[PDB]
Amino acid sequence: GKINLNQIYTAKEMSERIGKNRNYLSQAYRNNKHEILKNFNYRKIGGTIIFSDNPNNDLSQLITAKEASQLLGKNDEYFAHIYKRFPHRLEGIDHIYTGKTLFLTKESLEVFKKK
DNA sequence: TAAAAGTAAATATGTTTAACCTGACATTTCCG
DNA sequence: CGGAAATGTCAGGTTAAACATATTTACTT
Repeated sequence: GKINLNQIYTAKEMSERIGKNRNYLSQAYRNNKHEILKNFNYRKIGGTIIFSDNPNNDLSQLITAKEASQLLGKNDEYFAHIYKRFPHRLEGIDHIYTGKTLFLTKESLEVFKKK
């Protein structure tokens, strides 16, 4: 449905946000630790596990920049290049850089197509 | 004048892996 | 045509996650 990019974190970020070690939620994810995981919305997208405290955030709306580039017929680094070199071209295009992975949303890819 | 020792699970640490962005540059497309 | 903007190549570097192993906690005997 909808997603608030101000409320999403990597596993490492959310781990330190809840006061645990950098690898806490990754270990919980890998070892199926439901007692920990059940408190969060999470989903591994590309090489990043996205976490949110807000259960109303539909993380399946996130698409990696490489996936978005391919959906437009472009080279794999298409959106990474716009983000890094021509960021005015992303104004009004929801996106979030999380460190290993740059993300757009399904909705903001549609807005970009129209542009 | 309880403590020590054992323990399995939880949590943390160090090291490596794979994602995929970065960065310099090349080439193609747009539009006067 | 011609310059500018858009989009492409690819090695390599930086990152979060994975992995392997150790330490700490919580608890019992």
